[PDB]
Amino acid sequence: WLIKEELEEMLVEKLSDLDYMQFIRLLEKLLTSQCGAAEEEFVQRFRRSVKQLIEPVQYDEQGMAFSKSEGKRKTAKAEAIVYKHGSGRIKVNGIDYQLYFPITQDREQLMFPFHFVDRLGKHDVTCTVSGGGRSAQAGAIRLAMAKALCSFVTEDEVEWMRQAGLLTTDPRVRERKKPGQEGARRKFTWKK
Amino acid sequence: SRYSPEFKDPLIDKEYYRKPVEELTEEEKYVRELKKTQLIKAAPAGKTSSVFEDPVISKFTNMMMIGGNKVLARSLMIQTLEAVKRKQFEKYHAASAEEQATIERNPYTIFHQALKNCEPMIGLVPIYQVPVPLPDRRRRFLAMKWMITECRDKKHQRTLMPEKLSHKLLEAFHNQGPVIKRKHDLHKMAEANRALAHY
Amino acid sequence: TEADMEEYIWENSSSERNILETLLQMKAAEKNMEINKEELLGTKEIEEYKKSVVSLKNEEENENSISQYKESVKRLLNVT
Amino acid sequence: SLSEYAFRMSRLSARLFGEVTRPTNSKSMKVVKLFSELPLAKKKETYDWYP
Amino acid sequence: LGISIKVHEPPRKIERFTLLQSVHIYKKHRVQYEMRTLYRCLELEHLTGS
Amino acid sequence: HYVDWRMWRDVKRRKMAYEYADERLRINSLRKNTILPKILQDVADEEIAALPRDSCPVRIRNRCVMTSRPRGVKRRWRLSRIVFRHLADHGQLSGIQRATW
Amino acid sequence: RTNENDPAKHGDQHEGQHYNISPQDLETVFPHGLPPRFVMQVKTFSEACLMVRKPALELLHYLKNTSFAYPAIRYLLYGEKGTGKTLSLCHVIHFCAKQDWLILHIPDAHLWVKNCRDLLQSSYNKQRFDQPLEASTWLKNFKTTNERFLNQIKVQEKYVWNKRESTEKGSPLGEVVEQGITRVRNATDAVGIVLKELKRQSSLGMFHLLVAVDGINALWGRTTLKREDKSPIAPEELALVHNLRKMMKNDWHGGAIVSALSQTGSLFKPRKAYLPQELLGKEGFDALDPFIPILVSNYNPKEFESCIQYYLENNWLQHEKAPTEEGKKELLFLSNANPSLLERHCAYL
Ligand SMILES: Nc1ncnc2c1ncn2[C@@H]1O[C@H](COP(=O)(O)OP(=O)(O)OP(=O)(O)O)[C@@H](O)[C@H]1O
Ligand SMILES: Nc1nc2c(ncn2[C@@H]2O[C@H](COP(=O)(O)OP(=O)(O)O)[C@@H](O)[C@H]2O)c(=O)[nH]1
Repeated sequence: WLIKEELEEMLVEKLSDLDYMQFIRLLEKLLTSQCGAAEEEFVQRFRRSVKQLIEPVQYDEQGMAFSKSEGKRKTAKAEAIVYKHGSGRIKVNGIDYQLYFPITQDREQLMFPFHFVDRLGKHDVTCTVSGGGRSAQAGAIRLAMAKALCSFVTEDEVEWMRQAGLLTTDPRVRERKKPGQEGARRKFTWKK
Repeated sequence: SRYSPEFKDPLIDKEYYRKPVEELTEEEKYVRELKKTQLIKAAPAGKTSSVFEDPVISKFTNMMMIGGNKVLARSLMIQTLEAVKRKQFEKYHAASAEEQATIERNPYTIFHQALKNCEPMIGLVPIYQVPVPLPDRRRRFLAMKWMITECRDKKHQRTLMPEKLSHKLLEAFHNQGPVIKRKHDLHKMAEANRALAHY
Repeated sequence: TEADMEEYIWENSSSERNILETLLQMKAAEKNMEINKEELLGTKEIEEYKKSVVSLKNEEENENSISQYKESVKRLLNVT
Repeated sequence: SLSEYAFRMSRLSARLFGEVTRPTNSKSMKVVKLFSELPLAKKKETYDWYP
Repeated sequence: LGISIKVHEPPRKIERFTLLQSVHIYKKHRVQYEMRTLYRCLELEHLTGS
Repeated sequence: HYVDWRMWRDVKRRKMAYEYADERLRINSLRKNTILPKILQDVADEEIAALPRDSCPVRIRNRCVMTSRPRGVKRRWRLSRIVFRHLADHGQLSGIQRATW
Repeated sequence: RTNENDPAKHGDQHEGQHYNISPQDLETVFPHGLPPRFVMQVKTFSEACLMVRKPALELLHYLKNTSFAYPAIRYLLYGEKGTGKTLSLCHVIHFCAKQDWLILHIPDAHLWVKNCRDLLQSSYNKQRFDQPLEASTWLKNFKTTNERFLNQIKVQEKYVWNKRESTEKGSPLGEVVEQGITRVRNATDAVGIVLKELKRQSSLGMFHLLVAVDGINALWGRTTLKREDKSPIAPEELALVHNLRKMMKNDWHGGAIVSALSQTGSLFKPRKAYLPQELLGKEGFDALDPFIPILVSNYNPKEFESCIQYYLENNWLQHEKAPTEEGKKELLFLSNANPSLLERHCAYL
């Protein structure tokens, strides 16, 4: 159902909350009364509507079939290229992933997308990442790899990855420090 | 929070998405259909789909973390697990077959069993320090915090955290050690204050 | 001086002296004193070794260059 | 200190570019930095601060 | 005029500073001011002096 | 007709420092080196000390050019924080705006 | 498993199989030099099964096909961090020791050029320095490793320790070694003497010397040691380093020199640097030139599967999901078939 503001805009008038509730209850009674199309269109006048796009497969000079995508996390931006056929090799900035990511947590984060759809060792990945720290770069590469791999898994697997959070871009970024307080939220020591 | 309330926490579990459609109940089918129209939060950097991912050990590592030094906490945890496994292997190889059958060598099982043994059934809160029951989350948190605090005690000198934590975990696995004593003292205090518990 | 020379010169360098001494000792051990300084330095194997060493020192180092240097050294040292 | 070839070459470069061609500590390079810049009192922001 | 020209937008700059809001003493309370310098680069190529 | 006697003193100091800037620069350059003889450096020291006190550039104080406020003056606009806030809030200053991010 | 102790059996067909070091061989041949992680693995498993890899096989083939008359050929194992260079060198060392060679093993050249607070001025040469503790430890280890030839070898010159103490010409090398071990203050000098003696004996054909130095790049790198005047010390200013540099020269025959690069523990070297030139430096590469480099890389699928199966047969992978194929793929991905990363990861499962 449209909100009270939408109803007021439609009727170019001002209505109270109780009037809106009365009208909504009347509309619900109309819907539950096995109303025909002549009334279903009337209902749809007051109805308001509430999937991830996938990049297409491309081809390179070498003849391999691949997809390319990108992602970001905090202040790090990464671009990933995933080939349809590979051997699990991932090279970040021209460096092998186990050398560019000595931390095991980052390597686990990189493994997470392919492991979720059960495709470890079935692809080859080349990533270019810039900015942020080790974990931000790992997260950006993870998001880019998942977005690119969406071009090779089935739609059901795409929906499963979306439900697993592999495709949502993490909006959590550093909050700015404000004047009069130590940090983003840390106030100064309240004297007495 | 930068996430709107419309967002839902992710469900990182492969078995959930590998469940066949026929086995799904009507409520489960409705939930799965609804999830297709709900915004999902990004997967946290902590938890993955790894078969070796232990939420209990991850929480313990997070609790051990000091000043966001996750790498150091993870290193300490893996060193503790390695030390526990090495001590168990030494005991197994140094013991007879009859004892070898009983000796446990899985570090994860030992860690979980020690935490379960250190769980205080009932605690105390002011209302008079009235003994009161504790929710399971509070029980697990108290066990983990007691283990960490006991390992961080200054009574141990020059000994590294992994060795101390492995020793305390092995002690707790056999229902001995300072942490089990602390739990028993808490239960004894609850028994003593049973009289005042009627508040 | 060596530091002042950004471009690595193969002549009068440690490489030439070491390889010449190594070959001389090799043939002295073989008891067949059939070699000569210019005779050794003029062969194609020495040329390939010099090319690989120059590529390593002056141009760049990578797996292919190291493999080429290894092959040249194996050919020179008569051990493969 | 340094190879004589490199030292003479650096001196030649300094002579070509007009830099100090003789050894000099920082305490005496203060003279060069003083005469290279305008005096603080001579800058338009200083002597014409107020309208 | 028949001149080869491309256009791009260099990233903007935002210079921010902070001043005391009150006059005598309210150090905890400040006003933050900013100046935004937006850039537009026109790259003209192969054109004569006149 | 300056704002106060302090601004008048600062104006006098600035004018005198500008007048004696070159002599001070030359004498100080004679002083600030390890090449010339120490006796010449000492006579240069007494020469630079003989110059009037108000000619030293360190005595120049960056006061607000409209209220003579000694502190809280932004160097770019040469204005005190209160006057700068007034002009910016009224919008009379180009570009400057309230910062929200 | 291929629980085999014979060093003359394993070959190219045994690539990926296992090679067992007996406890007696572990105690005698390897009092030092074995990586500490593998030392712990041996102490836990009660076994010393080294996987037979291609670089080790190639080095063994080269040493089998070499001739002692030729001047000492220099072999240099190199590769990425934690690829198994040290254990390949140890495998070669054990094979040569079973071949009744005399093993001159340096456990780590990085130790001699860092973290030494007992540095003294050398009495024999006032321009050099002595490390009594490192020299004494290495002398003890060398006596343990090469005891059988220690008494047989005769010294060739008379050497003096003090105004009252000296070692006569023709005495057993065991006399010098025990003098260095017991009289710690002279140990460094003894080390050099031993090296010197070995070299000439190698030229004399008395035996077949095998010089094994791990972290060879530390010889021509930089030292963190400081003088009494808080001044940096060049590597050649250390008597042990200078003697090892002399030993590295190929101006002697009667064996071969085997070295292994190791960025781990190196000083003033970037973490990702592993190539021979970058680790050695210009001076180091010039000194070692010519040499045969041998690349040690990560496990192949067969080697990784063999290592996983070896861990499973020892029940090291105590995690329930480890034997499953999914766990194997997870371990392979998180380790990238790197032996050190794989072992460290499996150490807590
Ligand atoms: N052939 C092998 N068989 C079994 N384990 C091996 C083998 N090679 C290497 N490893 C493993 O590698 C680890 C030690 O690596 P090692 O010291 O040999 O390599 P490295 O690259 O030379 O090391 P570093 O750079 O630290 O000097 C141990 O955990 C050991 O189990
Ligand atoms: N104390 C002692 N040490 C010796 C003696 N002879 C040799 N050495 C040791 O062996 C090394 C001798 O190397 P040497 O052949 O002289 O090389 P050089 O110094 O470059 O000429 C020195 O580092 C000494 O420590 C000796 O008679 N007494």
